[PDB]
Parts: sequence; structure tokens; C-alpha cells
Amino acid sequence: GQEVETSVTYYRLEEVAKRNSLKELWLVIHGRVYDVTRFLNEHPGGEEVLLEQAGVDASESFEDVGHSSDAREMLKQYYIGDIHPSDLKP
Amino acid sequence: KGQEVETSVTYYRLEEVAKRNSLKELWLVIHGRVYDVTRFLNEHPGGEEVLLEQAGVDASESFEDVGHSSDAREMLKQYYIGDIHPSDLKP
Ligand code: HEM
Ligand code: HEM
Ligand SMILES: [Mg+2]
Repeated sequence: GQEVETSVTYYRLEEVAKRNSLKELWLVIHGRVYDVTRFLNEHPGGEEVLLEQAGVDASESFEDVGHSSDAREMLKQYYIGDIHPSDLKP
Repeated sequence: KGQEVETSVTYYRLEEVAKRNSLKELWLVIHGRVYDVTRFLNEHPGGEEVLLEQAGVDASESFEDVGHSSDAREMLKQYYIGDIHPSDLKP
């Protein structure tokens, strides 16, 4: 009856996919979930390039843009949890 | 013979971009990046002239005002050739 200790909060992709609009947008980048709602209208690349990646892996999109170190550091403020292990590639 | 610094990406100066302003060779600047669209002119659904009209200048607002689809934005990546030189960016 020993129990695994919990640490990070996991979200399944099907739950992430429900926050898919200007009301509330979560994005998945490198295995982590970011609630970027508050940043949508500040994002230099605009809202639409973020919105269109709802519910899918946004990592390739994010990396192809060539985001600066400053942009990468801004990521952490929007962190809310990790994608559930069952939704990752092995 | 001395130390030199290197950049991550390939840069093109706006002066080099502005020379490719025709059907023979057309480059565009969209969101700080340079695209060689010569081979796409003929197939572009919005026609050739709206692309040719943006030679030599920043085409970002024109591209954004059209409301291009996600497919069109992914397609834009196929034409990427480099980033605009840092010295050509507005403050
Ligand atoms: C999710 C957290 C994100 C943050 C904090 C973020 C942050 C930033 C920042 C600060 C810039 C300014 C340039 C730089 O510093 O590199 C930028 C530019 C940009 N971002 Fe993001 N970004 C995020 C996600 C994304 C995603 C997912 C996409 C693509 C689907 C995207 C596409 C772009 C584009 C296209 C630009 C260039 C804008 C231009 O100059 O017109 N970003 N981003
Ligand atoms: C290499 C960069 C470009 C690509 C890949 C591209 C791609 C496309 C595609 C695929 C479409 C069909 C509709 C859609 O899927 O959104 C389209 C339509 C259109 N494009 Fe572009 N385009 C580019 C640059 C531009 C630029 C710079 C302009 C403006 C000067 C422009 C103006 C238009 C117009 C007017 C339409 C048709 C009207 C529409 O349905 O909104 N495009 N473009
Ligand atoms: Mg001309």
C-alpha cells in the first residue's frame, strides 16, 4: 500500500484542448502546459499564431520562429503543469 | 586572421532584398524574415501583383491584413531563406 509521491500537476492533452480560445488558451511547449491567456494581446507575434496551436504540440511552431532568450525566460511565468506521461512519445 | 563572431541565422540586407523585385526573382520581407517567393508567384491564390507590389519594403502588414489561413502560414516556411539584417530593423 506504499504510495508514489506526487510532484508536478499533470494535464492530459484532451483537457488542454478545451482551453482553446481568447477566453482561456493553454499551449503545450516541450512537454509543459502554459496558460498564456494574459499574454495573448501582448504577444509580439500576435494572438492568431498562438490560438491556432490550441490542443496540439506547439513546440515545433515555437522553435521555428527563433524566439529570443528573453522570450524563453518569459515562458516560465505562464507555466501551469506538465503534460500527462501517457500523452508523450516514449 | 583574428577572432570573428558568428550568427545563428543567415542575414540579408534590405538593399539585397530590394534587387529581387521582378518575376525573374522576387523576395519579400514578412515579420523580420526574408522569403524567396519567385517560384510561388504563379501559384499564389491572391495573384502575382499583390506580391510584386511589396518588393523592397516590409510586407508584414499587407500579409497580416489578408487573414491568411494556418495552411498559408505553414506554406510560408517553405520559402524562407534568411532573416533580415539586424541593422535594417526599426527601433
Ligand atoms: C507560449 C509562450 C510564448 C512566448 C512567451 C512568446 C514570446 C515572444 C516574444 C517575446 C517575442 C518577441 C521576439 C523575441 O523575443 O524572440 C515573440 C515573437 C514571436 N512569437 Fe512568440 N511567444 C510564445 C509562443 C509563440 C508561439 C507558440 C508561436 C507560434 C505558433 C509564436 C510565434 C511568434 C512569432 C511569429 C514572433 C515574431 C513576431 C514579429 O516580429 O512579427 N510565439 N514571441
Ligand atoms: C510566401 C508568402 C505568402 C504565402 C505562402 C501566401 C499564401 C497564400 C495562400 C495559401 C492563400 C489562399 C488563402 C489562404 O489559404 O489563406 C493566399 C491568399 C491571398 N494572399 Fe497570400 N501568401 C503570401 C504572401 C502574401 C502577401 C505578401 C500578400 C499581400 C501583399 C498576400 C495577399 C493574398 C490575398 C489578397 C489573397 C486572397 C484573398 C484571401 O482569400 O484572403 N499574400 N495567400
Ligand atoms: Mg514591380
